[PDB]
Amino acid sequence: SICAAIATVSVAASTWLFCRSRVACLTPYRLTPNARIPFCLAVLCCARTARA
Amino acid sequence: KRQRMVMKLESDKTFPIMLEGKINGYACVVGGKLFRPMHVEGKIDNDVLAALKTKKASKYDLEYADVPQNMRADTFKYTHEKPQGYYSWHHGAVQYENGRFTVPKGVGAKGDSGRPILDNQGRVVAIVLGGVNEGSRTALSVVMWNEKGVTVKYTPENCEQW
Amino acid sequence: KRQRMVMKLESDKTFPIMLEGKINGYACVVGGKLFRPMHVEGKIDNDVLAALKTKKASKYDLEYADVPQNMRADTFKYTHEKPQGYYSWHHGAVQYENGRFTVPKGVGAKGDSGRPILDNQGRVVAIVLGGVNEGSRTALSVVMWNEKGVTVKYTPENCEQW
Amino acid sequence: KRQRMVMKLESDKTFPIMLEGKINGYACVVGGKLFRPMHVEGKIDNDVLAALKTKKASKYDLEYADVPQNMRADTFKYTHEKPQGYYSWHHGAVQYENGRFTVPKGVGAKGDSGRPILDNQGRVVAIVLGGVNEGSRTALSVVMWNEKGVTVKYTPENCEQW
Amino acid sequence: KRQRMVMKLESDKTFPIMLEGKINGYACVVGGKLFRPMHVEGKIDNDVLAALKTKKASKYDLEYADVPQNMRADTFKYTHEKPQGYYSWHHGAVQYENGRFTVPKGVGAKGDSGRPILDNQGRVVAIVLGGVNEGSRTALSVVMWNEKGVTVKYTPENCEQW
Repeated sequence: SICAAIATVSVAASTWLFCRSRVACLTPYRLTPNARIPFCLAVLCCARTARA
Repeated sequence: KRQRMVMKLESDKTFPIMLEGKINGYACVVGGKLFRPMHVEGKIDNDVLAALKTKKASKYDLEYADVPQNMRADTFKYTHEKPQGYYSWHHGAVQYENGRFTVPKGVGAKGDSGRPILDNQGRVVAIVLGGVNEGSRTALSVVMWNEKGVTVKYTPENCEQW
Repeated sequence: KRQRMVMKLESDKTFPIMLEGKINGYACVVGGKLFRPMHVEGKIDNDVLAALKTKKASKYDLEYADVPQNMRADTFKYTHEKPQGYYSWHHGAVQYENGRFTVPKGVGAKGDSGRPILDNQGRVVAIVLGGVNEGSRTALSVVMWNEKGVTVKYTPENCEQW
Repeated sequence: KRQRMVMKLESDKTFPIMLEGKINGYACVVGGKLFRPMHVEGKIDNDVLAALKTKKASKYDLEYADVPQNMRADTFKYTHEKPQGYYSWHHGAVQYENGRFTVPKGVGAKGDSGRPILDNQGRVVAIVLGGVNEGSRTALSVVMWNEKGVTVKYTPENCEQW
Repeated sequence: KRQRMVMKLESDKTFPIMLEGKINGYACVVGGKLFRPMHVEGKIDNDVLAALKTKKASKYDLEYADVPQNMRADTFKYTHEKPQGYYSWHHGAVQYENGRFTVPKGVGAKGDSGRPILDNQGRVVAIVLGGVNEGSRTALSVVMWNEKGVTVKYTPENCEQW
């Protein structure tokens, strides 16, 4: 149970870090008036990024 | 010039953010998608635009939403050419120097958030979000975008939400 | 200018696509070989040109065929120099900006597919295939070719076959 | 005189109580602290003043709150010298006799609660909270304060909340 | 004529349905009792009339309430004589033919619900609740009452709530 709790805490911390990284990545992925941001996704490749 | 700037801002669909009959800010459509300062509460003065669901961006205290293409027909034109000099906006001129925008004191106050900054060609170069008292002038906290598409927010130390 | 553009389009052998007595589109000869929009049905208004067998290209919804050299004598002149500005075509002017061609609303409709876009020198820079309502203007779906010979088709989202 | 009274009431920071776009009453700042009739619902027409937390006083159906000293700079001036005669307020004159304030019929109605009563020097002598039909005139229910600082509320029998 | 119709509608106590400062419809008093379209939300622009409790009638999407006799003094006069021809209402004339009311296109829109239809004598013959685009004209969905007292609602197929 101790090992399971430690693993759960690790998973939660990893999820929180991933969410914060996604927020930080979406920070340049805001409107940034062009209505077109292929290149930020192509460079950072944080997640669900450039099709090409 | 200021007359032409106001005429261009009015002809282009721009709508203040009304709350209980009070103008608490402004929002505009640039590049075919609506943007709104997150710190300003209320709804856009356009029922059709109000129907659009916005997404939040805490880092810059700004929101964005998709605008229908038919309404994307006539929006603000953005440019990345931002040389030093003077630009025009709703409350007159703005001085650009050292990468920062500054206006004379007494220009700008709470409720002016959302007013864009236009060049001599009427193209948007920055969006005014706030400001801070700077003696004989005041320095505005603005966001500008380079030719590489990087969003950069310039915020003076202890800047007030104007 | 529009008068000269129409005179050049008429003097150069161009023929609408007739079907049951109705003009459903247009086809022209550029670079000495005939092209035809695949979505438009019917036969070219030229018995000699109709004798030419066409090949299909589903990806761009366009067809092409070989034209006899003696008839290659006088065809459209293509150029790759496509700077921003305004160009001319059958139904007036066209604005080129951000790599896209746009014309004022009410210009262009079903049956205009195939009309080329001419520069100040009368050289073809693009071919109009369709369009989509864009408020005060409309954006045309066109194909253009760079100096490297790459075929690029610009198609607005949910563009209608015009 | 009424013109000067309205000018003094407007120059001094006074704000109606807005609820759903309807004026349901009025509130003012006298002696450097805000007062509001408890029976009137809504918020003061001033975001800065609305930030102040009020305390309740059921006995008089009135509320009060502390105003910042910088905003205490310019408030109503109260006086205890209340001789018999006539005074002025927003809707004209008021007759003071036998310790009671009376105005001609047809003057005052639901939504006028909070209007102060001014003397010839522009000093507040009473606050109007309600009234009751009195034939050719109407008698207002008001609160007044003596030189000893005693709060006295004069309420006609079966007075209506106006 | 339209001037006299507007004067009669204004002199008779009629009040729009205000919600957040926006006119979303209209309500009137006919035969000494108030009626209101159920689909329109908000409160009547009359505090005294707003005090009246309404009853719902889902079948016709209409509400009704009792009006005090003293206020029943001056209400709309209804008549059952509805011959074919033309009548008058707030936005001009209305054509009555085949038992249906029709008006020219561009007349009437969302927010006009509740406007009565008057005859040459100023008597109410129908109440406008909605409409539907009918090409060069538009057909209004109305309710009318025969000399036997039967409530009949005429609703075009796929009629829109106007």
